[PDB]
Amino acid sequence: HTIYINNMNDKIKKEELKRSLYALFSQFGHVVDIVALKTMKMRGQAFVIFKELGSSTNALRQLQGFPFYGKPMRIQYAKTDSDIISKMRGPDYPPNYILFLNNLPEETNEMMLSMLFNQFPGFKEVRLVPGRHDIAFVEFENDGQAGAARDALQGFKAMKITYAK
Amino acid sequence: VKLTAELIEQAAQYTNAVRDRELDLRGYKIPVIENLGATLDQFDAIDFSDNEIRKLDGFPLLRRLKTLLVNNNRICRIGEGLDQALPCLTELILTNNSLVELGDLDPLASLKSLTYLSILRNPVTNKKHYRLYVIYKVPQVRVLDFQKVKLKERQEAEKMFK
Amino acid sequence: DATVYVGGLDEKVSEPLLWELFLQAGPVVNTHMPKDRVTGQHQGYGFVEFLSEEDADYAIKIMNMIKLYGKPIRVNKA
Amino acid sequence: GVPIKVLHEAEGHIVTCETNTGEVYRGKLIEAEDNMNCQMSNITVTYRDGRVAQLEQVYIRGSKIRFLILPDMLKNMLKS
Amino acid sequence: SAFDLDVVKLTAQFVARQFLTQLMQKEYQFDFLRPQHSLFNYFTKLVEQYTKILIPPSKLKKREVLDQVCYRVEWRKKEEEEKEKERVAYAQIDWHDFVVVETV
Amino acid sequence: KRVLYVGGLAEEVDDKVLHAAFIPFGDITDIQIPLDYETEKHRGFAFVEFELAEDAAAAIDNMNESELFGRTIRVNLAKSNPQVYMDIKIGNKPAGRIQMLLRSDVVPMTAENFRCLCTHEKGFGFKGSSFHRIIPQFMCQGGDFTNHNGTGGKSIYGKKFDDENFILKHTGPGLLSMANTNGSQFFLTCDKTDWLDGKHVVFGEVTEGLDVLRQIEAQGPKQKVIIADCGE
Amino acid sequence: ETILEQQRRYHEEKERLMDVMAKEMLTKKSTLRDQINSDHRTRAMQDRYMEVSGNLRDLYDDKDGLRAEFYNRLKQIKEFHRKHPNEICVPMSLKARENPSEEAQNLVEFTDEEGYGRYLDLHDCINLKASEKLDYITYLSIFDQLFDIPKERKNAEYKRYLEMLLEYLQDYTDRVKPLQDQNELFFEKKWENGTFPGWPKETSSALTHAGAHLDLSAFSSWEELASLGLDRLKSALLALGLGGTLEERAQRLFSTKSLESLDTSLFAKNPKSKGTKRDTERNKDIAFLEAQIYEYVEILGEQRHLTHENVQRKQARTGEEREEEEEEQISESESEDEENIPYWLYKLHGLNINYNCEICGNYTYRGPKAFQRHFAEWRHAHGMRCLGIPNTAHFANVTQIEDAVSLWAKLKDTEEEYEDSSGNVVNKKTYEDLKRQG
Amino acid sequence: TVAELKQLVARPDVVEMHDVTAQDPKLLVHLKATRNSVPVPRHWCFKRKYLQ
RNA sequence: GGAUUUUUGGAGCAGGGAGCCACGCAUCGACCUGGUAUUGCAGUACCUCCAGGAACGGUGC
Repeated sequence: HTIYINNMNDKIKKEELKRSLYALFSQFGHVVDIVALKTMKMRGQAFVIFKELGSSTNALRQLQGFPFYGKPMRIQYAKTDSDIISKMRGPDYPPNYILFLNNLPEETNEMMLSMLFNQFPGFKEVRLVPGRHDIAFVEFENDGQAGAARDALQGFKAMKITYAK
Repeated sequence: VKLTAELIEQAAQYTNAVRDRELDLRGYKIPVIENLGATLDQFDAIDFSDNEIRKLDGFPLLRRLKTLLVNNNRICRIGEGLDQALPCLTELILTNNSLVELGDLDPLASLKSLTYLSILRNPVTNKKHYRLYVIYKVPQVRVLDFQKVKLKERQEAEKMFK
Repeated sequence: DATVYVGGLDEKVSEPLLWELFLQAGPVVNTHMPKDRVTGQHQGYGFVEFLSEEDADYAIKIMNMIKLYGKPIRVNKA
Repeated sequence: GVPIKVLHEAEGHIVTCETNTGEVYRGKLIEAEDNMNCQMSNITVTYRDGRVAQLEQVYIRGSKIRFLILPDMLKNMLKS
Repeated sequence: SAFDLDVVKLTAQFVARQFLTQLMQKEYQFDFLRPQHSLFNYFTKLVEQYTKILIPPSKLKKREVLDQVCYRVEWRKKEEEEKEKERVAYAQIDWHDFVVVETV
Repeated sequence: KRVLYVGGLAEEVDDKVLHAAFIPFGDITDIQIPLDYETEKHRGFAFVEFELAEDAAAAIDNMNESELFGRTIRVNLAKSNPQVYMDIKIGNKPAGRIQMLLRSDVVPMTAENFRCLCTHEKGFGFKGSSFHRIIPQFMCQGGDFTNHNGTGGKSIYGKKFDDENFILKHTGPGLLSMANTNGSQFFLTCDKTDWLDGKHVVFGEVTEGLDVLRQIEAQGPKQKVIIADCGE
Repeated sequence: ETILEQQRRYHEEKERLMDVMAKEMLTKKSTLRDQINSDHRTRAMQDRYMEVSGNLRDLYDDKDGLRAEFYNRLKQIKEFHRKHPNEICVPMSLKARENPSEEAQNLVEFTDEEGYGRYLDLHDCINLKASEKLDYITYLSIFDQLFDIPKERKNAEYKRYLEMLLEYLQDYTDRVKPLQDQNELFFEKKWENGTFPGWPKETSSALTHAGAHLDLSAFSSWEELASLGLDRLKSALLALGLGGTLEERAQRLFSTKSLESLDTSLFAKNPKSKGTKRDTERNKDIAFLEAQIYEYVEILGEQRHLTHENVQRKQARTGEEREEEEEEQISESESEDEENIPYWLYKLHGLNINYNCEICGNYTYRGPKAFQRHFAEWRHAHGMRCLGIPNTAHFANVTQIEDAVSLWAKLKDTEEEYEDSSGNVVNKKTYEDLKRQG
Repeated sequence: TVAELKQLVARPDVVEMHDVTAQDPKLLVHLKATRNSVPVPRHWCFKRKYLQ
């Protein structure tokens, strides 16, 4: 639900950064909250939290490398769940980095899913090619990127992608 | 699905992430902005994202409204008396709408406090000199399309259009 | 709606074929089918109290399909 | 006091509060104590210079309140 | 129906000012042009309306509005009842209480 | 109001002669001539159905008491919103014709279903079916042409269709309303039946033959009441 | 955007509104009649209908039923006329597009909402028939404009002003009725026989407040008449006449300086003097307000009389009478504008003993046999089944909503052998998916 | 608690009003649901002495 | 029934001058130009450093 952004121009004052972040990311869904600090450790970064998960995936794919205050932002799925999400809401391998399932045909193909899977630096295994063109086996270096790809097309109007749980 | 006091009265109301009172009008398929009187001027900003509004017009006098998020609508024209109904409008997000001609952005010159403006994903964006035109005609803007309006651009926009 | 009024019946009918008859639809909890004492015979109209009201409104919908002795049976709310 | 009962009646409603220093706090009244101590939420504050801010949670001491504006929903204690 | 509406209203916009009679021969979308197609009628409306807008292209400076609405206002049940009575009585009299006089 | 009775027909008159004599008033949809199979000749009368009621009206005015094949003929009503008819037989005896207006303007799907069930143009309909439930001062119910007891029937759309609306109310006698889950069963009201408002879809009214409806009601069934013929 | 379409839609909406307020004027002619009558006494020229029509409440042949509602609809028509005036204002101020109309061909949508949503947006009458108010003015409430003592224009509440007046005269010799007697003064009396000295502070302040009240009341009670027209009329009468409008054959010409003048000559040469400059420069607002109080009270003579009457009545009531009357005014105020022994036996049997079921409305049951009968009931099963807890015996014990939720949670995989001999763990559907893949 | 006691049985329906007062419910729960055994007659808690 | 949320006080006092325009002192804060450092998965008094600018804002006398 939360995306981690880095490579941000740290000269922007904190309250202005957060307000532009809110504005920019509102186009994909309701942003619940934004965590951004200027400490040495955290400067140039921000966590953007969305109510809907599909919104986070769409944001990630569409704004990857978007010029913001002069620099191309780098977006990724956060490592952990945001405190606000955990409070609003209330297995050991999950989150997993291998999503195998089918329900994604229609002249779909391996260079197609390979470029969609390619979008992610995690691009490791891609199995979509028999007469099928409808069974997708995706091994993504890490679950942030597998989760990024999965969260990006998390409802391919409905495809079925099942992590190797 | 007309905008309504009844619609407005059951709408999610909350304090947003940037600490402002915001009203959630998103995703109702509203076509025309109307009946805002019923909000009673109690909101810092209104989220009108993902609707079908054609014209940014029809507002009552709203003294507290400072932020207008109007993402993914069909805005093709901006009303002429906007400063008279929204005096402190400071941030206007118009991403992914239908403004096509530079001249259609002219009514924003009258919003004296307008400081944050976003018109990305509008056809008008690809028009020659779009950025300089906005800077000269709406000088009160400090951040345009999430980029700082710089002095050199102001001067350059002073030459062209002088 | 818990109760219904039922008209147009033949005295060979009694409280039992009403019991059996309307519980075919849904159970009659309280049955009332007057026995007239003077001439010892029935006029043929009925009152039915059910478990709750839903039983009896479905009963309004379905209920007037019963035909007692080739003849028509009135069922309405009360 | 009669006014105090009417204040407790406004718990759960949106109210406006001015302090002794003239800061103006508008939002939902969560709890009102007998001494006028006020817990509120999702506030808009308007300072003496005119500027606004937003707060999630506040609590103001009764003594340091100048007044409160309550809904008109209450107006309809006419006995007294 | 947005498509149909839009094409009707557009061809109506142009038709309001020879371009359509040429379009038909140049280009089954405009099948409403023939009075056969039902929608045609509504078409005849729209055009008229547009034709009207061309009328006072002059400002309207209209008390008066009220007077007008009154005049528009200015511009059966009992009967039905009486008829009903008649039907009742006619149905309810002895047509066998004869007492004739002559014949034709 | 589209069907006309035509009597006083000479032996030489047949469906061709009738078509030619009445077509000047407007298009005709049907011409029926009852025959006596023992003689192979008609019985002196026929029914002519016009496409438009207005044309049927003009025909009545100009053809009644006119001459056809040397003799005087008799023409009159036999019994945009469709008008349909049912000829009713009670026991072994013809009772007459009920003419009904269907409110396609208010309830088009409901009106169209009943219209088709009168004409049989979808392959099934009301002809030969009965009024199986008749309650004096209330209503006469029919249209169960499959089971004949209130458990059957079917619409032109399938077993059942939605209640379109409840705009038309049960305000008095002589109204058509759907029994019900609409299929083919319907009733003709014999009084104001306002307790059914919002529960049954009203879709038409009797325009001629209220007296025939009263004859049906008189059997409330003591004798079989049959739709001997029907159409538009 | 083709202006033709916009101007069209405008003329169409205007038509719609005219049609609406015309339908209204139709159902209850009083709406217009009432209005028009008042208008008659403000703009003398106005032609008014035949009296017979007014009385019989008819416009042509049909006499309509007599109808708070009249006023309501009048304010609704007021906002309607506002909309109309706005639209009229903005209004006063091909292949290319047909090609773009091809955009997004594939939408499965029925579109019957342009003239229907407008026609509907401005028509009479809830689900079917509960509130006469149109969707346009659904949040219109008269009680927020009229107090209970005004009865939607029937009376004007002057008791309050009687209070303030007592505070002004610094005594109590003045009764409500004597106060009304004072008001009556308001073309010459209020000027030449003033209750107090017209240069008194308290007095001028009072007069201001009162004047304002009377005016707002006036326009409040007659929405349908053009307020601006009336205002301007009065203002022009004030400027052009109120020029020595008061003339006496003996004393000459009076000036609102509170002095007379022999002839018009000295009167004119006095309107430039330092005195009159001072006064007209200090007491202007008050003089004007006085004047307004005058003319507005004149226009409301019928209401003034009506109220004075009311006062005398209530005054001559008893206790019970006054109480019942108040009850009536109250009801009129808060009413819809459109109307539609075995003692030991019950202990032995176990009844009339206090008990409660939690799942049902925290309901109370007086007997244990009865509560045991609650377990099979319509409402009890509705709470269960609608709660998501299915209705069966299993649950025919516990009352509290919580525990049966965990109980209902307590209430509510094959191997298809792939060819590599590893698919003995593989599911049926999975191996079918590998059939489609194979 | 009569609530939670209903989670320990395959057929908790067997538990009734007075069952929670049993000296050993933690068993009787397991007996009353025994396969082929039959229920106790119901005429007690009715004070009518079994017939009228 | 004068000792922190009411009735026995924390109040009291201080701004004109110069030619419509402009202003003493002290403290704190963003803040604005350049340039420069950091590429770090968090829930926050603030947040790189270097030089220059403040006809900036708040508080007290």
